Amino acid sequence: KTINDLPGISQTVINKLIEAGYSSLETLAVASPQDLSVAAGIPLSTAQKIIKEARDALDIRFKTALEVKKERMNVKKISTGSQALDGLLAGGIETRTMTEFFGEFGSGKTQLCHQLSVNVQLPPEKGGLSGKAVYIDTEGTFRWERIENMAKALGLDIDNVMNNIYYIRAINTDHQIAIVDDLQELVSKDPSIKLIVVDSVTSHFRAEYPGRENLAVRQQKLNKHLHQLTRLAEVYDIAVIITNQVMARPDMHTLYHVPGIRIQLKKSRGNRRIARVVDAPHLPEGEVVFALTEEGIRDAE
Amino acid sequence: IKTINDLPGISQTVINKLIEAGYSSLETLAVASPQDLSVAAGIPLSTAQKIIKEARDALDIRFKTALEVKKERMNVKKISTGSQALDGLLAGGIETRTMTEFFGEFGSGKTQLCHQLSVNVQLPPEKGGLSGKAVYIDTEGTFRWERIENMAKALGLDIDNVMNNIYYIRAINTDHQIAIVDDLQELVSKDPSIKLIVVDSVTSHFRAEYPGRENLAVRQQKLNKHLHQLTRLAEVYDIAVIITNQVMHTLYHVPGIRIQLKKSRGNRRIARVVDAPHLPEGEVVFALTEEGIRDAE
Repeated sequence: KTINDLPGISQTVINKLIEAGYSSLETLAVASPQDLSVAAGIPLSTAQKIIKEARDALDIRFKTALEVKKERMNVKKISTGSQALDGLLAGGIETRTMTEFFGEFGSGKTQLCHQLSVNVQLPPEKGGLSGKAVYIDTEGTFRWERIENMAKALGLDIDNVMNNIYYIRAINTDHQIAIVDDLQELVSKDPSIKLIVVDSVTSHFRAEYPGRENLAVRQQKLNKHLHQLTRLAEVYDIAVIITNQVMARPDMHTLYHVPGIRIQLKKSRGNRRIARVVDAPHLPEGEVVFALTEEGIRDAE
Repeated sequence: IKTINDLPGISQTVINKLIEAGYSSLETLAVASPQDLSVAAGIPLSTAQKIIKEARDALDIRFKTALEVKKERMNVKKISTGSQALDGLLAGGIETRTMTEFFGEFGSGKTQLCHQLSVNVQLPPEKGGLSGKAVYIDTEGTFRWERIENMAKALGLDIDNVMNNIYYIRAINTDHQIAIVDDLQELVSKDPSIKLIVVDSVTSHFRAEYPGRENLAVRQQKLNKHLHQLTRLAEVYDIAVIITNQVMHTLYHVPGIRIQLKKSRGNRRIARVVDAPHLPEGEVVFALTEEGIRDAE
């Protein structure tokens, strides 16, 4: 994974490679040595080396049909709505794990949450888990209308869909924490819930513990909260999603992160959005494209 | 030659009067009565008898001996589609050493075809196969292990054996698709049993990552490079390569054979030869049953 982990590679060129738009290995693997040597200012011989080393690094494993079928019955995921995105996520949002989508405002984190709170209700055959979703609204982002249109586009009972989503406003950090604490009860008292969504987790934490003077305690507290969510997910076999708003994490000191899977979302040509894996145990790196339509999260074009 | 536009000594004004009359295909004109064509299209009777002679020759009807054909059948092995009709259109079935494309609207039956072929390949020459394995590169998550199963049962095969004879892989985008094909050479070498490679929805990612007419150029350049790659493997390791595309003074096409698929009344589907060296123009009809690809009736 990652370019930083390439064998026999100086740490000076690794910069001239990210400073040239080559962030992922798949990008290097299929790139031309001649074109990489110019766009990055690297010795032609060094180019054919970084690409030879990048080409091996690719985890191309051809699994049998049979084996993959065993893997499908051994796991169940909630489909995002965009075939592209689903593939990046090896199938969809997995239960038992916490998934984070972080990105600038309008990168599509909010759309995605609503989309998942509905798709989750669909039967396995149609991409869901015939389950309920709990939507913890941190900064008043829930839109009953988005739920509606997404609902229609699937020809579902608007009213039924909405009734399958538990809603709650967490006004502050303490409340957020206590709400997720109470989450255990509700999930025990109603085993149908299979998706918890916490939109803008970090938010109150950033407001109640601002700046670099608190960062220590903020994360100390933030992380504790997320450990919590994780455990819940793992223990009651339910999918947990968190969205975190940022403005640009170095790309276009190594910090610590709790979240199992971490996908970054970027804005593109108006209607389009790019999704890229940044942290994930079994997911392979590489970004893909999708879009925001009225039907909800779909693939582009 | 295919398409009416390729007819020799034919004006371009009538070519419109013919298509405006309903004569779009050549076999339809070949079997047409010059009198009725003359009226239906408002074309000189002399000119009607001419276009139908041209069209009927365009068909390329060769009468080989029974002996000569038998020789030609041992000189080549093909994977059968399941539908006698289609096989017939394909001169016997899917040929190795060649890339075949099936394109058409969604549900036109390109997906079912790919699954059908990934199973028929494992069959022994006597039963239509080549006793080989298949590699299914899934572009948009279309693989259904369920379809492979029923297709499997209907043949009285070992579901779990068949499935174990199909390598699967998910190509989440262009770069991955490309890379997966680059490594394809190793795998075929590493395992000479593999005789079928199927790439469902090739064009797909390319149309996503390089959208519109603004990229078309780079799309085809990359697309052709990709495909030039697939061909070589087919040719070099003596194996069939199938690709499906989803559609609804240059134009740069690589694919050897290009069969178009169309949706008909419910269960029925039509397949028409669009591009092909040795294959004769003409469409045929088949059907998507639960057993898999079969003939309609």
